[PDB]
Amino acid sequence: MKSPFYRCQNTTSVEKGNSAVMGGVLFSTGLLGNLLALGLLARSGLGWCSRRPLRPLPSVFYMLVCGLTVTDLLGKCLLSPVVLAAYAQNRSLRVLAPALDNSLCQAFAFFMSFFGLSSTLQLLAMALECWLSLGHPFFYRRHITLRLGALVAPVVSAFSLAFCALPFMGFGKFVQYCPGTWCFIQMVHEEGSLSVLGYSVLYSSLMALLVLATVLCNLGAMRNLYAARRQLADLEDNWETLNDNLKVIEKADNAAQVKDALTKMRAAALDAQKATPPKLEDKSPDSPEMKDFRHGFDILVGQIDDALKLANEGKVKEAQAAAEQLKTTRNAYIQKYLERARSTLLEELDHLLLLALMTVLFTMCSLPVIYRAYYGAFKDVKEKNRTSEEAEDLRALRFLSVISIVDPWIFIIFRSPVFRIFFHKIFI
Repeated sequence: MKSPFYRCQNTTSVEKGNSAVMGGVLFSTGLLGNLLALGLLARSGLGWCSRRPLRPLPSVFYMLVCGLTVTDLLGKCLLSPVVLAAYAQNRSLRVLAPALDNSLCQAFAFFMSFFGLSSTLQLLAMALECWLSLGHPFFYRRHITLRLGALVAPVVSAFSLAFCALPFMGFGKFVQYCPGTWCFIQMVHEEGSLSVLGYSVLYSSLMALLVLATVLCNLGAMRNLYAARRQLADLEDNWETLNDNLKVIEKADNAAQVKDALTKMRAAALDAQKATPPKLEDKSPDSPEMKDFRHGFDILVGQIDDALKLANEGKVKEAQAAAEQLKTTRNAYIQKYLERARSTLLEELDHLLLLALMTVLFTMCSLPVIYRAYYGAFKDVKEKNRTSEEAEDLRALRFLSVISIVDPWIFIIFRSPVFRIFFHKIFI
């Protein structure tokens, strides 16, 4: 018969070798990580185990994160048993089930692709949500509701199911890679059959464009957060300038110094009155939140104008009293909104940091798969090598599978105070 590109495809026994226990160790580590993450969630988040007084407002970001964690745990409960049975029994999937001879690998690769595409789509959805939070709050409130956090996962699963059904029809049927554990979509075919290479190319391009859209959304969210931080820093600088002008007026001697301080304070107030909080952009400037702030800034401008008029006449004690009243009145109007904006910025920074630390790993683990796939329908494959390239393919599959272990074990880092305090500190 003909010698296929895959050297150990039809092998009935798992190919002789070493590192089987490493797979089980990695599986146990990933399972422990997922369990610890779910426990930390149930303890300090959306946990529905029982009644909790606080129960913070469930955010769409945390909803999607919990959905992704549950999907990863389900994928590792469905996949790892087969790999463990293969390693312990020393038998390949294509023969480990007499009744499901080839199905035990066909459905294995189907689940692999399904969970991969589902994780990719969920990451893209989280990135879109993070990008729409800061920059498009109106559309967020009008379309992104709390029910979306739970409706995304079913829709993503249905889409992945409808997409991965093609190989069962004839477009890109699956194959078994050397190790006997792994089975995945066929990447290298020397038989040009366009129907086979087409599904692989489509899957690779889909994953590539999804990762690209995720990176673009992450960059946009970073830019929006940087703009919000710049606005907050400008507000803080204006507040410090107002405080300095107050301190100078409360101790100034000459009338010209008081006049200059009042002029600088009025300029700072004018510059600050045209600011916009990060999230308070989807509502017109009529609601109490922005209305009270604008009224306080108008009172500030009026008091500064009165102090200027007083200084023009040569009074000092009246100007000092006006500055004291201004200082007493600005607090209740500015400090609360400043603290609220700071808390919102901290929450957005946490969300964006989590999104970025997840998408970095996702890309680092997905790029080799697409690279090898393209090395398979477009670059030559005329029996370049049967072992050196198979080792690289196995390493790519391992990096693709290790995404799970690592997502959970990353997420646990954000549930610690030291990590957030260093990041929180740096940004605040």
